[PDB]
Amino acid sequence: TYKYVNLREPSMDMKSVTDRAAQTLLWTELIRGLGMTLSYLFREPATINYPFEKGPLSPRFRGEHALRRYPSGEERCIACKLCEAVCPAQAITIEAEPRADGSRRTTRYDIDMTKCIYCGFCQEACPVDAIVEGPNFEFSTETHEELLYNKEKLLNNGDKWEAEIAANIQADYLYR
Amino acid sequence: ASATRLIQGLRNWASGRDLQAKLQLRYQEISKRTQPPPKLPVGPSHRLSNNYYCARDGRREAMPPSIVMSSQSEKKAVSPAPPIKRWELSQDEPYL
Amino acid sequence: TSVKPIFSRDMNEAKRRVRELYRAWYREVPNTVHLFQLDISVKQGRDKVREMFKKNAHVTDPRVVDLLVIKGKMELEETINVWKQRTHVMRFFHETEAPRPKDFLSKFYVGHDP
Amino acid sequence: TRPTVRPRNDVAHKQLSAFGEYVAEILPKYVQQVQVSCFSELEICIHPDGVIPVLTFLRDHSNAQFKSLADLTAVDIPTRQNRFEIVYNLLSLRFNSRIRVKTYTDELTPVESSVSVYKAANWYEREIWDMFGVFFANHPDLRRILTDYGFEGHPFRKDFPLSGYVELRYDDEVKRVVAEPVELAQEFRKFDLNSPWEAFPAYRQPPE
Amino acid sequence: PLTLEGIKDRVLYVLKLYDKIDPEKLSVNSHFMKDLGLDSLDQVEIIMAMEDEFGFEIPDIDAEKLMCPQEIVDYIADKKDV
Amino acid sequence: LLKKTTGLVGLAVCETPHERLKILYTKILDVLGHIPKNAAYRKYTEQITNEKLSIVKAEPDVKKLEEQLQGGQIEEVILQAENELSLARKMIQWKPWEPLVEEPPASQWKWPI
Ligand code: SF4
Ligand code: SF4
Repeated sequence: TYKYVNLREPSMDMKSVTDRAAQTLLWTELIRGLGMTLSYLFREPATINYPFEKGPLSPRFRGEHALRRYPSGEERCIACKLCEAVCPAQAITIEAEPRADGSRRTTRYDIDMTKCIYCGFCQEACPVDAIVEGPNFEFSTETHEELLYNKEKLLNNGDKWEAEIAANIQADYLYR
Repeated sequence: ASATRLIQGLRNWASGRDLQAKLQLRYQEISKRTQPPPKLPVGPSHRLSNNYYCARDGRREAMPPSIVMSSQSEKKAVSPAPPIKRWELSQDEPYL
Repeated sequence: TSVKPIFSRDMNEAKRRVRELYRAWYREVPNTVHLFQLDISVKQGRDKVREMFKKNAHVTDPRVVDLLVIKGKMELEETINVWKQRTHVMRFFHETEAPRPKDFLSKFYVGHDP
Repeated sequence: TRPTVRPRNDVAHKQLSAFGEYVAEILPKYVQQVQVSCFSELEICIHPDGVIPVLTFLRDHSNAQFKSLADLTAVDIPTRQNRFEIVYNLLSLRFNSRIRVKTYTDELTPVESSVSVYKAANWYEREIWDMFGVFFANHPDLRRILTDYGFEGHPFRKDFPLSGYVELRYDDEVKRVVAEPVELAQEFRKFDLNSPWEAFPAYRQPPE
Repeated sequence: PLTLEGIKDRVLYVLKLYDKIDPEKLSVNSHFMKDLGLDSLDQVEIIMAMEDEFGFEIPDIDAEKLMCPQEIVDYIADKKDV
Repeated sequence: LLKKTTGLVGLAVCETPHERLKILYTKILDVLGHIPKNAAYRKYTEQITNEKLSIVKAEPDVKKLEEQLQGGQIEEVILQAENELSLARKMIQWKPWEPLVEEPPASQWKWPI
């Protein structure tokens, strides 16, 4: 249940001593290393052609956040504040009131994406699949406050990415 | 995979290993990106009877630490456990 | 009320350690102004040392001033050896901070703090 | 209670209880409590004058051989008058066991440094100084190890706030990173999460 | 170290280089604490100025007992031949 | 048989482990006689030292001495005998068989608070 790395006493007969002296004087392991580097010279490189090729992702991927809707246009978030209760960065800020038809909806739904640790606890805490974390990772900004998302940005991300978000949830909801 | 047999033989010679049997680039041998839907199993507490929670309550069988000595014969000297058994050398590959 | 001491048995040994620490800082201040190339004068840094020592001038417990001498030696050791940068040395001189309102009336004007 | 309950290790519980009796009767000058947890961990609670005898005994005794200092830790408990709880996690490689040695101090009483017993302790108790303010007497190089060089206070004390008292920014006027009093654009929202109902009746403290 | 009057004049020269002490009230028997009105740290840096002038390290037990310029010149004499 | 290495780095191979262990065990007992008889450290360490000394005297082999001293290599058994001797010389100075120096405060080891 254990093995000894580097507990080999070398053979001291003239054959092995001449082997090690030929290794010293004729640089045999150095030519071995040159041969291994030369072997990688003639391989096809592992380089993908970004942006025209994309790295492989799964339907579980945790990228940009989005607020979703039912298949009626009604937004799924019913202001229950589980996602900011579980948010380990406290990146989520929610206010709420009954809207004009008496429905429990949010007035504020902020996610500071620069506090956010992208761990998907909000999408697993959400009882109505409202907040999800979409597949978008190509959303670098040029200013810090463009990453301080309010509810309108998250609803636009939901409307923007729903055709993909719904298919990824369709692929992964039986594991959840 | 698309390497010609001359470059493939040169590459196998300079590495010293057969490199086509173990390629580090992935091809059609990997799993399909579209999978059938699973049917996941449930745990052993998914029962309709003999399943009272107080008979499987893990958090409530934790007890406070038993105070052995407190400040409020020819008994054998003890160790914290028996001494650790000496490890046996590997039968698989000892490097001996 | 029988406590284990740190270094000083009573306040006279404690003031001896305060006094030696002050001597060490007073010797060090020209070197600190030179090699950190501070924009202060040596008299100004020495006034800051005297201000930091007069800040703790109310303490009557030997263990507390033993710890004050220990932390002052740690500050000195971080300043002699160049472990602090120029910014850490100039953080004693609150230069970018606005002057706080002192009397009742200006504190009333700006806000709710007492 | 088979599939979901952690199975109790009765053999190790009995062995660690017997070894706790052993340590308590070899060193009754310092040992105050000995307790074995339900998940079979042995704590020795000692008086702080016996940091060097108890740790040197556990390091050098033929039935201990706790040659490895795993971890050294303070815990701040502000309701106790000796608020700092200095925890020694020792590892025996000979007997394949672990022991916890615990002692106490307040802000002003020093604990004797244990670098003469374990050279591992050199940075650990220096971290305890940096984070809690527990001075370790007769330490080789006791100073800060983790906080910034001009840092005031000890951050892992529980009366120290989460964001501290000062914050940094670059200031272009003085060409220098400066320290200014801390102001949050969003305050850390404190959540009172504790349930008003008792969870563990076995841990119920008796009333006054 | 050569003459005692030169040592006392040089002690008074160090004390008149020190800015907080009034040179009018600065005499040989002028007490630092209760006459000149000095903090203890003022006396500590006075002793350090004396060490800078006369080139020998005055310890702590015998610098606390230096409360007038005459005590300073008596201590500098007693640590020398003169 | 001349063990070539102990495997532990810095642990030199002892040429005569039996005589070294006999000297160390009798020296532990000589030092340990200076402790009072009611001290449990004296009784426990005399007990395990007499057991180890009986095992050392009763086995001429070194490998079987390793398997029944049950303490790893024989050179680290020698090292632990040295550590026990140094510990006993420190325990004479500490006198830890004395009564408890101080009771703790009343809720010092009470968890949770
Ligand atoms: S992914 Fe995590 S850190 Fe980000 S908003 Fe959701 S819960 Fe908060
Ligand atoms: S957990 Fe879901 S429904 Fe609840 S407040 Fe958050 S996004 Fe809205």
